[PDB]
Amino acid sequence: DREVLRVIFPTGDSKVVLPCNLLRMIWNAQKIFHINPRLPSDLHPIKVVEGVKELSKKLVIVNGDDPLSRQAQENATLLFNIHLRSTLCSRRMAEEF
Amino acid sequence: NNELEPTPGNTLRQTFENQVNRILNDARDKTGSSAQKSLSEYNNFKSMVVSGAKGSKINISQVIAVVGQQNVEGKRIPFGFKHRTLPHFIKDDYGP
Amino acid sequence: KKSAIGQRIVATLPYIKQEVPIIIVFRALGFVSDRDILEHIIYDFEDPEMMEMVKPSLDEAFVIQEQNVALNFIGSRGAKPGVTKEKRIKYAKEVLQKEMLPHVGVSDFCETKKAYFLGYMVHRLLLAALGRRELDDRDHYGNKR
Amino acid sequence: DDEEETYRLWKIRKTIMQLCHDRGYLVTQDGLDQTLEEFKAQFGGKPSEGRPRRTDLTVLVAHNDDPTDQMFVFFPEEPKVGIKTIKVYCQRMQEENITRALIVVQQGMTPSAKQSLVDMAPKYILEQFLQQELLINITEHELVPEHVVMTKEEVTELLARYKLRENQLPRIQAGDPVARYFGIKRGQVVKIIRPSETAGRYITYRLVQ
Amino acid sequence: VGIRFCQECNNMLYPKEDKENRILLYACRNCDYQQEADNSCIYVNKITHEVDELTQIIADVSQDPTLPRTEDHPCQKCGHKEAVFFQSHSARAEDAMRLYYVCTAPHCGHRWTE
Amino acid sequence: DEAHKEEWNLFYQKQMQLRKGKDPKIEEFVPPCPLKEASSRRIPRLTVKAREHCLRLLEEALSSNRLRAKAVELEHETFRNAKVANLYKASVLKKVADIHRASK
Amino acid sequence: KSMESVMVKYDATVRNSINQVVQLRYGEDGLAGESVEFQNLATLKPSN
Amino acid sequence: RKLRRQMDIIVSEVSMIRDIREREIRIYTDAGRICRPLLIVEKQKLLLKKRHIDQLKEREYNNYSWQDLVASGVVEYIDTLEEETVMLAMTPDDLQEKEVAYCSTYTHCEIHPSMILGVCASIIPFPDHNQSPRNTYQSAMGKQAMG
Amino acid sequence: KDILCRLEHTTLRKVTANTAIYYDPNPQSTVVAEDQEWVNVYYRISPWLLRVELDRKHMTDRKLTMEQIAEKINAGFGDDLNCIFNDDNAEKLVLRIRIMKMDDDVFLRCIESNMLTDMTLQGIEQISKVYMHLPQTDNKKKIIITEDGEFKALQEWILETDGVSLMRVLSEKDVDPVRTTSNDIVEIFTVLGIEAVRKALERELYHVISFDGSYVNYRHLALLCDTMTCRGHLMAITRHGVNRQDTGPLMKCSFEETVDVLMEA
DNA sequence: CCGTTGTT
DNA sequence: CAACGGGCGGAACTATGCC
RNA sequence: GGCAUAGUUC
Ligand SMILES: [Zn+2]
Ligand SMILES: [Zn+2]
Repeated sequence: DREVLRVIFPTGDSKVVLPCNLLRMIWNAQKIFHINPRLPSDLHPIKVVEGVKELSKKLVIVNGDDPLSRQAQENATLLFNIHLRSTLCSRRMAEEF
Repeated sequence: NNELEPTPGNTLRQTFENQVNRILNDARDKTGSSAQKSLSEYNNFKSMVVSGAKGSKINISQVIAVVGQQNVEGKRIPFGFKHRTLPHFIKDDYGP
Repeated sequence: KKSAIGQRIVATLPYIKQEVPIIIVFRALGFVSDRDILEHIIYDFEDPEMMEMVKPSLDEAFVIQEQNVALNFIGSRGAKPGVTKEKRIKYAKEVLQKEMLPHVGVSDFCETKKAYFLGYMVHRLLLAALGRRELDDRDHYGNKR
Repeated sequence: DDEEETYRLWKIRKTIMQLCHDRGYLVTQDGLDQTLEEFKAQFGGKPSEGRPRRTDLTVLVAHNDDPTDQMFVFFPEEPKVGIKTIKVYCQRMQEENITRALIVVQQGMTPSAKQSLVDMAPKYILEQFLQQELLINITEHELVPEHVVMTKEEVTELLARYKLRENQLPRIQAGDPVARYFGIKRGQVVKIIRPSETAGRYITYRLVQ
Repeated sequence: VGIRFCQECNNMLYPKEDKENRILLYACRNCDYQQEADNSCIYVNKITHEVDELTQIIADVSQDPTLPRTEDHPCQKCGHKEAVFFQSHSARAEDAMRLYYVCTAPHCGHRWTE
Repeated sequence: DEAHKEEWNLFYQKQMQLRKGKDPKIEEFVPPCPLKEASSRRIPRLTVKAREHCLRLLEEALSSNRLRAKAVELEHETFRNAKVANLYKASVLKKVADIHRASK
Repeated sequence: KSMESVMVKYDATVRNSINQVVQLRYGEDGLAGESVEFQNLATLKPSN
Repeated sequence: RKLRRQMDIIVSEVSMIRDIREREIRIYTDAGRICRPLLIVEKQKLLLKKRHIDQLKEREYNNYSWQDLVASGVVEYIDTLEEETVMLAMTPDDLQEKEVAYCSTYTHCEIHPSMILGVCASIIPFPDHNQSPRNTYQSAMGKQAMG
Repeated sequence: KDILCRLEHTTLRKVTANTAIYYDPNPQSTVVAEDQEWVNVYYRISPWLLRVELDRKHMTDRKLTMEQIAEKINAGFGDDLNCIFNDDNAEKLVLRIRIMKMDDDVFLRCIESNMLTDMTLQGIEQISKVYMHLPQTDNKKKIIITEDGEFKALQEWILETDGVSLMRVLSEKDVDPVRTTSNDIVEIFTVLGIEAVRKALERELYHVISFDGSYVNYRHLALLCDTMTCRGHLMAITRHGVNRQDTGPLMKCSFEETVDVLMEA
């Protein structure tokens, strides 16, 4: 995904416009569930990976199951899925959030 | 004294005008910065500019320090009369 | 031929169908010699650039040489072109005596001054073309009433 | 100059090699990538009174799906190609049993020759390319997104999937530069693949009409 | 260069070729008046044309009340101190802002440019 | 400019036709002379007369700079590089004059 | 006047009054303008 | 100019222009030229004197007025294209005086520089502390006030 | 600077100093005393002359050569002219032209006039003036990816001309055929197709909108560009483009042509 | 100012 | 290359002359 | 009743 991003965005511009504000959602989750950042957590990184993979299937823009429709949906949600994976990376979840 | 050398891509008139306008813009901006940094913590212009309500630092500069250069069609004021701006100036006067 | 000629001077007289070369009008006024026409136009003959500028205008005088034929050429292009020739020539003389530069004069003997004023117009045009005087601006308030 | 003429011939040859590679014909890597010195050595570094005389540079190549379907790339030596030159080329194609051919022109072709090229369209297919139009590859320009020619099976599947009649697709003229580069006739559909700022990729379709 | 006129009809003299003596003749189209010229050059065209205005500057500009005056540039001829000055004051002068000077002493009219 | 240009070209061609000596009789090339390619017709209206004419200039330039072999190499390199006679002359002149400035 | 009749169809495609496709997905992604925000990708710029 | 100032042969309305560089003298008796009065500066001193000022300030019961000021050759009418051959001074007692020499050949002087404003813009107080669009807007809104 | 010279149009008037037409039948006894030595060394024909003088500053600024000028003249006029030229050694650079109804003086004035306004010594036609300045923006600079994966911005000279001829500039040697671009939409169309014209139109609209610092969502830009370039040819938003659409007459009648459209239908 | 149609 | 024809902001409020 | 012209507000 990093290589795909570097092809899509030469001249290195990170700023982009996408529908869900993942960082603010994470901040809201932390404050809602009274997460203490100084303690070890109970989140399994495999659970993180599986949850992201299952979530990406429910964000459907092009509905279908033909190869043409699947290609259309992948093209329609490529950038947002790249952003989603980058944010919900397991190491970032374990260290930062 | 013809000692001015033209800048590449520009005419002699163009380079002279560029230097003059640059000097005057530097003067106006420096006086504006002085006027800004000499304000007070109770000043109402600062109150209405810092909070973003209405006004700007250029307006404060024009009120306090210097109104600045006046331009017509992007150039300095032209020679309406024969080689002079007004009947109160000598001919061929390029001063500020 | 156009590339060698360069610039030519023409005059748009009122109540005439299209343009006329200036030497034709000067001849129609009654001046035949190029020396006399250049006396009326170029005041100081020690100006070779002005002389060269006016030379292509005089090269249109290779054909026309007399007042009668010049008047015929001028009057050929009236508001209603005539079926005869004497009426056309009379119309040409009438236009050059009544509608060209009325402020100089309208009497019978006004040609000697109309020629000088037309020469002044041509001279000022040459000065403008040579870059010796600034072109006028319509927004100057000395040029308004 | 001789150096400039060699350079122009080499650039035209390289662009035509790239064109044939894109059109699916079988051009090898060494033919695709020739240095200027290699071309000078192989076919004359002196054009004027030299071995390369806008002839012997003609290219015959066979399509990757059918060695029987082959294409010519002819180099007329005349600044204005004429009716008799077109007839000579068509005779050579007929005798070699070749259907399609390209023709790179020095300056231009007379309208009579162009119409005599159009007339034999079902019998033979010939295209005119100017010398200036091939010094560069328009496909490599960054403003030009990738184009893919779609088969009739892929068109039919696309139309059925979206329930579209061919009137309802965007169009592209048969005189388009890229359309001429790919050699596309009316009724074929091209596919455009380009990156997007809001999605990351976007596939469009154009109908040649 | 200049224009020369016939003495009979007073018309412009065009150049005509004498294909016998290999000589240049100026002849008019009205009469048969011939001449031999000394310039030997039909046409001259200079495209630089950076004419020095000292030929075209009149000495009468010294009476202009609207012109600046200086006393640090004495006249070369009569040694008069005060001297009016101005720029090219003409179009087709590129962009040169060189100054020009005219002596203000009556009947001197010295017009130089340092 | 096209219509005026075409008319100018046609005019130029017609004036040139009208300014010909009426029969363009195609005289043959000139035979030799130590020079290389002396049978060449490669430059229109250049001659073996001109080749010999230039040889003098090379020999005298070399002789004062200080041989007929080096003269023929200078000539032949110039003869290959050349395509028009006035240019062939121009090259010969330029070498002799500027090398004279180094012989000085 | 140029774009007065361009609409989003229930097919999710963008078509004019003659049902000619303009975009297969509106805005090339299919989302509405008033619901998107500025964000940073955070994996493009960092070195290896 | 002497004849026009004496008001003997040439009316005060006539304008005379000398184009020094181009050697032309132009005299206009036309109707429609627009002109404004200016004071006359002879060497460096105004021709207007305290005697004129006193005779003016005794204007009642003295039949001395603007016409008698004009007839004395003190003021003059200058139209637009005669203003191109004149050197003006904005204020007498400030620009005629000895300074670092800018111009020592003044030919006229302004009566008061605030007479460049029209009827509706002569009611704005401190117009030189304002912004030009604001002065224009007030010139517009002065014709709508109710009195 | 070499490419700057290659890409800027220049006729003979840009470099000539002065010209004149003489009458000199004698090859040896030349009216002008300056050319004597080399004209004698050089030496049917016509007795008239066309002597021109080339300005040294402009001659040496463009890195031009008198041999190059002579060969260009030969290419332009063929061998029906004669040309003899001095060299830069002398302070006066001289070119002398002679011909190898139809009178000589009027023909020489047409030769001079054509040779001064039609010669095209160098450059590309219709390209008037070409600038050359370092970029100062991150979109006009070349940005690469190093071997360690970062983005590094490089400053390289970029040119900015006046007048457009895109194909020749692209075909020029030592010119990048990928990033070179113009701002004439019709030229981009006729050179690169319809997709390129769409992308370029979007970039031009983005530039004009964002010059003011303002922001407009990309969807609206994309929609306008797709609407303009949907049918394969450029569709100006005028009566022409609006009525070119195969829509109903009632939509066209309400826009810049009512009665004419209704009566045609 | 610039899209049609004529004339050449 | 020349001539011809259509196209040119949005609302709102007073008054006066004339058919 | 309608046509035209002028002025003014945003
Ligand atoms: Zn005579
Ligand atoms: Zn003196």
